[PDB]
Amino acid sequence: EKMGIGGLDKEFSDIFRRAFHVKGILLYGPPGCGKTLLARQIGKMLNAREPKVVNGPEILNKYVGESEANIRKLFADAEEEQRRLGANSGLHIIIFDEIDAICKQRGSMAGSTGVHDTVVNQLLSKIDGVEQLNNILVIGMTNRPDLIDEALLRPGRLEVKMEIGLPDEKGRLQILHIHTARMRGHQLLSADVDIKELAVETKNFSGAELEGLVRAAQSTAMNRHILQVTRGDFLASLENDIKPAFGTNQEDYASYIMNGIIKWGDPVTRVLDDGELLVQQTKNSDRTPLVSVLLEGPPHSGKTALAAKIAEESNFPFIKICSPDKMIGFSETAKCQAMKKIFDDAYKSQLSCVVVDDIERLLDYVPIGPRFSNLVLQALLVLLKKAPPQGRKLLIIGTTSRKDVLQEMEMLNAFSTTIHVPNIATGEQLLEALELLGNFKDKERTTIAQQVKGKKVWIGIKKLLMLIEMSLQMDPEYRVRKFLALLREEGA
Amino acid sequence: INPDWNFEKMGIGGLDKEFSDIFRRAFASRVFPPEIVEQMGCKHVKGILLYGPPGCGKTLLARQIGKMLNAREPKVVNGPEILNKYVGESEANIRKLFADAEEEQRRLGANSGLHIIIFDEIDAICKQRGSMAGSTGVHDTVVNQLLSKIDGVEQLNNILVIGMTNRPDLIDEALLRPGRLEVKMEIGLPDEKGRLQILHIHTARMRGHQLLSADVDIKELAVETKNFSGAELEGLVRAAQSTAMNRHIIAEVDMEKAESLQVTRGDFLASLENDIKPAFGTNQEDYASYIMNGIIKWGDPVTRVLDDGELLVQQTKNSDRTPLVSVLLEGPPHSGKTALAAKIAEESNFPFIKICSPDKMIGFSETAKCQAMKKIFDDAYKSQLSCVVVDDIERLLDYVPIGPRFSNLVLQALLVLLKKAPPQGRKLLIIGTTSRKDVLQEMEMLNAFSTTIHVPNIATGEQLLEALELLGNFKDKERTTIAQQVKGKKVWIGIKKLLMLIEMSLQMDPEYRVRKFLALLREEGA
Amino acid sequence: QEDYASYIMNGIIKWGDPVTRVLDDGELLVQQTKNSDRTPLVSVLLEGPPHSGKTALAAKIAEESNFPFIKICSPDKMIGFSETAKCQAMKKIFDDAYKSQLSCVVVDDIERLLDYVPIGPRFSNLVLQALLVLLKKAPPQGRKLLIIGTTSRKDVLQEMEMLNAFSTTIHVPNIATGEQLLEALELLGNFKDKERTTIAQQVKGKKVWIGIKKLLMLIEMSLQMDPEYRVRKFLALLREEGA
Amino acid sequence: MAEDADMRNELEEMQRR
Ligand SMILES: Nc1ncnc2c1ncn2[C@@H]1O[C@H](COP(=O)(O)OP(=O)(O)OP(=O)(O)O)[C@@H](O)[C@H]1O
Ligand SMILES: Nc1ncnc2c1ncn2[C@@H]1O[C@H](COP(=O)(O)OP(=O)(O)OP(=O)(O)O)[C@@H](O)[C@H]1O
Ligand SMILES: Nc1ncnc2c1ncn2[C@@H]1O[C@H](COP(=O)(O)OP(=O)(O)OP(=O)(O)O)[C@@H](O)[C@H]1O
Ligand SMILES: Nc1ncnc2c1ncn2[C@@H]1O[C@H](COP(=O)(O)OP(=O)(O)OP(=O)(O)O)[C@@H](O)[C@H]1O
Ligand SMILES: Nc1ncnc2c1ncn2[C@@H]1O[C@H](COP(=O)(O)OP(=O)(O)O)[C@@H](O)[C@H]1O
Repeated sequence: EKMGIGGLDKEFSDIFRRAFHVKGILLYGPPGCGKTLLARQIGKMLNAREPKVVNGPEILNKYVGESEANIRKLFADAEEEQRRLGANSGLHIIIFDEIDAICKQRGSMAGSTGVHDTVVNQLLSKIDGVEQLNNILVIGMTNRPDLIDEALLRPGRLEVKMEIGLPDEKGRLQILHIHTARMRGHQLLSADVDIKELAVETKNFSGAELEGLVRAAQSTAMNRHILQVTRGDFLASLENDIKPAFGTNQEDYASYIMNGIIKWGDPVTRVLDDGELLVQQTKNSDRTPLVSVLLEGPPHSGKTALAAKIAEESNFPFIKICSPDKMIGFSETAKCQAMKKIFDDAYKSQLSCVVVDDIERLLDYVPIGPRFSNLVLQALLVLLKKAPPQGRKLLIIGTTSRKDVLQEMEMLNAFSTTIHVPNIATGEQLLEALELLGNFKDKERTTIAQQVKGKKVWIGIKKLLMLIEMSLQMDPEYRVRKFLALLREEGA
Repeated sequence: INPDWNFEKMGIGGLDKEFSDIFRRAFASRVFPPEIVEQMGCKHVKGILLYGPPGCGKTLLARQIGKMLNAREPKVVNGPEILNKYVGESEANIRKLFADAEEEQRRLGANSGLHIIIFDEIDAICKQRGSMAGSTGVHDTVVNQLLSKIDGVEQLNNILVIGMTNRPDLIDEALLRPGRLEVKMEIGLPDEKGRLQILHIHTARMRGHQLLSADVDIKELAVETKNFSGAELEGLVRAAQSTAMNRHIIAEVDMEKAESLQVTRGDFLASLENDIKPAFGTNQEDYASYIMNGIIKWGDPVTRVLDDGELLVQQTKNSDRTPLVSVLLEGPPHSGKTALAAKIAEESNFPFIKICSPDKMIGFSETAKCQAMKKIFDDAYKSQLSCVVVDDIERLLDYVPIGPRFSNLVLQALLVLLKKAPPQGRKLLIIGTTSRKDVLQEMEMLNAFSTTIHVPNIATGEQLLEALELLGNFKDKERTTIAQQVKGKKVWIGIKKLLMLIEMSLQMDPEYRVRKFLALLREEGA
Repeated sequence: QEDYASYIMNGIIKWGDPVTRVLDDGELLVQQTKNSDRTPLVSVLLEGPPHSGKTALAAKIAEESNFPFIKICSPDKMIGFSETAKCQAMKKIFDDAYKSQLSCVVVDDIERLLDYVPIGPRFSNLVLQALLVLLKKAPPQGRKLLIIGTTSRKDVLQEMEMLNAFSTTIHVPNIATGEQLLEALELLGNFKDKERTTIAQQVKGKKVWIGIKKLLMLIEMSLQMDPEYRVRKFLALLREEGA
Repeated sequence: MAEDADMRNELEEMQRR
């Protein structure tokens, strides 16, 4: 039985399994995931035992000896119940929270603080001293294991350590089912509610954080400004999720992809089908553990959008995009640090696709007095070639506006199955793309059509898309003349 | 049960929707038929916090909500006073802080006192669990006791804490989440509307009085006062009443005489004069240092260039397919590029405008010269809309003709920040100056800049003579002496050099001014 | 003494004469070390074009010797390290190697280790001279340690006066002839004789120069939807390198 | 160096019976 938790069967069974008399149960991970509800449920589900509310650093007293006096008084089991009732089996449990303030490595840490301020020795020694008091059980909840795990663990007393806290991308349904149970039984909840529809935006939005929005969805309905009752609508949920609460989200992408992908010709379809073929090559093949491609285009044709499209088209567990947009100013060494960080994240994931955009300005290339970041170059180049450990697989797709430099520096050989993105081929493509966008209409289209075939045109769409705007702003009479003037200015 | 029944939205103006959020987060679950609240099965919220920058009246919310709610007066915490030398006492003061509350929870639990605490300046008491902030002794870690009392095993549904900071990110990850600190929201530098409303609140009592605030025109004052907010905004009038009455108080002797005159009005022009004394957080007042004599309209080129400026302004203001737009205005040296890039901002009338220039930083290494720029553009992103100026690219990225020398990290950061648009919904304008464009062509930045302007310099006498009728300092006799010689010369020179040479040439002699003017003008040109 | 499948994941093939030609002399030189009284150490190159598979060949040489102690010095574990710690690690590896009774150590992608770029030759001379001393640093004791260099291009090493310090060298030519190409493909067993006949007519007549690590990749890239018509794709891919 | 390591200590004995 699992009620009130609703998060996971996995840990609720795994903590009990290969545990149940054990002593030293310890619980860690990121904050939340009902580490308190664990106690609040299991203490009751077990044989009617004292919860023993304890407030962590409360043991600390200014007087000498009273600190240890509290914790020796606290147990009250080794004293009597070890023998009494003919039991030789206790049920008493002690629960402590935020143990980090209570415990440190050997007492000298965070200031070499004094002997009576830092005595872990009492509890280090109780269990591994005179005897193993095995009639009771301790629960330690630490939300910051790094501080105490390294120096407070001895196996047999504290070999138990279990990371907790996955989002449970289907179990969060079961979680919120509890806190919505009463709103469902009572005729409050809406008919248009798709519970999976509202929860599938909660990929990293943790079940612990996933009750504030429910309080807010109740409350926005309650909201009366400066009668009707029971109007618990669904409208509140999406606004609550987008604005009041976001937490540990750590997800930022799909702003390099902007205005969508428009098939202004066969070349776009070609390159996208090639990327599709290549991701299938990754997925369905051994002896190809990592694939590495670079797509060259001239500037302002758009290549980061293409790379992000290839990413988003294909379902993956791990995708990440490396740009200087985030790490401007981070010097030659911090840049490679970040890069090897995300590639180690990939090497942990089982199947992944990483993108690098604009290496030409990542590795700090300048044409005059040519110079660049030798170290990040030489790290990136070996990362292109470094296979993951085994059986998992990687993609690395790259953009740049200049491949002559890369051929000169031998990066091109290391890349595999490079490709070429074109500019706008001709005015036919140009004007059908204009009509595809819908920023112009058929009359001015026909007007443009006069001067198309006489002059060939080599232009990037990003520049075109910026360029149209000032003319659109300009009055409808001087719009098209200014547009064509700029088009004959650039790309002749 | 309910608040004191006298609130009626007293105390605040400018923050209306955030206080509405406070209603519908905090007070809703309280103010409702409680039988139907049992039908809900939702626990009440605790843990408001306010992370606004200095000013903007966060404290006044923290006071007025307590004025509203009917309960035992909130136990203020005037910053850290819980800390004490004897360890355990710092940790244990909080139980005393919560004791009466949990007493009312346990005894007489159903309908409760609803006690509140203010807990100001969390930035002192809470930290990153002792790992950060140097070696903070375990006395510092009272956060653990606080956590365990607010959401630990024993739970409370009868009390709410408030928080108040100037630096929220310094707080640990733990508290800010729901159950401990449910609602987080800045208190922002208010818009013109809210600034009008707040100024109206302070002036209202005097306006109500018959003899005060004559011709004050608070709406004019609002549109004048751009970034003043909160404490600065009300300190303005806290100085203006004083300026109004210094007239009366001094008559410099032992006794101070103002007794006959109590007709004081607090006139407008005192407040206008007063605006000079306070300085706002953003050092945008000193436009003059960039534009010391303004722009004199000579010929069509300046008109055309400023027309392009307003065109570009309204372009970014209107469109969403270019949330960013980037242009330098090229010119030869001494042609007023910086000034003519400031005037477009003055025409644009955007809320957030800033000029990044080496004038601000004189001796900063390339790295700090980059991070300052990063701060500036981050603030511009943080605003809805903005205009950034980069004056003397040639100087920001250092540039010397002898050899190819410059700082490349400056350039990379700048170029990246050009291509990097702000987030969804935000918009931006970035504009730059330089006396040199072939360099920028060589290093491939003129590509990234979306378009260009070539600002001219004075080319011929039919421009120069009108420019010289402007700017005074001359008359028709000197003008006639000039016009024949200048017309043949067809001089090419820049305005800043002009405005300097004129002053030095004129200093020498009432008669011999032209004999020096033209004599030195022979050098530049031809 | 790792398993070293990460450096050889697919396998080692003798596609023709040159593989036995090289590793014969490799094991020969190993036995020469094992019976060297004069010279405690030796140093070889496995030079060749970059996709020859020389790394895997070095690993095979090592594991055929079956020395007690063998280790790698590679950027894949030395990534992002400044030159002084790169030197520190590649030095302490040899400091750990000298104490064992006898050993081979291998250094792979010397150039990527050395941070070499050709636009305007630049690199860390620090690690270079750290390596030129370690080539010739005889251990104090009689114990013998050999060195296996895995360069990609030779002209630059002899331009920095490095081969004269190295004891000897190997040229590892890649696939040269269409029949040897075809035999390696037959060994790898991707295409049947049905397709191999077409391959035989198309590329057998004219010799082609191709690296094998590029080959086994591009066959996988053309593998998709192979039954109907991927041989033409393979052919057009091969045509641009070898002609 | 890591200068300015100035640190402070607290009473925890409070000797009393
Ligand atoms: N399929 C597509 N076809 C044409 N244009 C596209 C497509 N997808 C996106 N775009 C356009 O590409 C632009 C951005 O391209 P991207 O940012 O990848 O290159 P870029 O950074 O502008 O190039 P550079 O780095 O040379 O400046 C967007 O403004 C968008 O309108
Ligand atoms: N409606 C209002 N909006 C904004 N500010 C106001 C309003 N009414 C009064 N004030 C002014 O706001 C000030 C409150 O200061 P505030 O708490 O905002 O500064 P603070 O820097 O946040 O202080 P601290 O950070 O130390 O708590 C008062 O001194 C008062 O003059
Ligand atoms: N359009 C204009 N017409 C007339 N005068 C101008 C104009 N713009 C600026 N000025 C004058 O020029 C002065 C400022 O010169 P400014 O600082 O722009 O030179 P600068 O751009 O730094 O020169 P350089 O780029 O060669 O270093 C102001 O005092 C102003 O009066
Ligand atoms: N005869 C062979 N001997 C060794 N390896 C071979 C042979 N034929 C094919 N290979 C394959 O070649 C791959 C090794 O390539 P290697 O690491 O030598 O390239 P590389 O020299 O690192 O390229 P670069 O020098 O450009 O980094 C192995 O995966 C291996 O299966
Ligand atoms: N299924 C659940 N998962 C996570 N948190 C939940 C769940 N159900 C309820 N909670 C909330 O979690 C809080 C307790 O979380 P806790 O484990 O103390 O977090 P932390 O470890 O960060 O202190 C309660 O206040 C409760 O509202």
